[PDB]
Amino acid sequence: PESADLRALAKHLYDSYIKSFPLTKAKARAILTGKTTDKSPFVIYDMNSLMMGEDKIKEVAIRIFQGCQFRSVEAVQEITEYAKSIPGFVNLDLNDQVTLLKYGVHEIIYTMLASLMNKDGVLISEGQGFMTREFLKSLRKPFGDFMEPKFEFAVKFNALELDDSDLAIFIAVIILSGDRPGLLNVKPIEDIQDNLLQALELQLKLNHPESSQLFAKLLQKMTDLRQIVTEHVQLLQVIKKTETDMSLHPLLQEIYKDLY
Ligand SMILES: CC(C)(Oc1ccc(CCOc2ccc(/N=N/c3ccccc3)cc2)cc1)C(=O)O
Repeated sequence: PESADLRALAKHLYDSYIKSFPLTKAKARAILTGKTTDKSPFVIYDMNSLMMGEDKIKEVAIRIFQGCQFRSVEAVQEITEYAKSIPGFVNLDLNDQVTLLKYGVHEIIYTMLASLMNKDGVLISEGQGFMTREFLKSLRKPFGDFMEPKFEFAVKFNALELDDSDLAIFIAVIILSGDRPGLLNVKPIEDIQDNLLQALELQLKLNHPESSQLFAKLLQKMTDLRQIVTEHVQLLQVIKKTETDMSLHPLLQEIYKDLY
């Protein structure tokens, strides 16, 4: 409950975040800005560069989508491992652990996705490639509409200039949301989130002392996340109806089953 308890929690989460997520914001920024700690990506900006890129790194929009499913499944695996490290999470009723993961994992995906983006495109294939926003926008409907709202969010989110240590606490706050539909015991979840929110506030005060009220502004961003999810779900429903040769991977299918 004291500051030292809050710092210890911040430290624990950052340590777990680094252990759980092999591609950090620090690495993403090093790739994107040309630092010598990391290597230059191959840039895919049209159909030709895409074909050459697969060699360097079934309509194309569908192949890209199926690749997205696999990255997303990996993301869920990483996020689940991380969630289990949040103090108190694995002590919750198992139904609630499942519910929290079900509603939270994509909110986390879009949050961390911002780390891989700038206004012009997104890192892919563990940072080995970079696919432009213009190219993704050019994919046939409805595949061309998947990424744009995520890019719009990312530009706004990236303006906050958070680092990995900040993000570690923020994503924990997202997971421990007491307002998820169908939760059985809201209070112990809120008890954990209250601790995480305090730890995040202190972390932001110490790590960005010249960023006044960064905490409140960060919380402002969480509104956009649920809207991204809502819009995304509508696009998935279209795909389900128009592309019968495809289904979501079973883990993703479970996540979206009876969501909202
Ligand atoms: C059906 C599916 C897969 O639809 C999606 C379509 C597009 C997107 C956005 C781009 O896909 C990404 C997949 C993984 C990403 N990042 N990886 C991590 C890993 C660990 C932690 C955080 C992020 C980024 C983008 C997403 C989904 C779906 O809804 O699952």
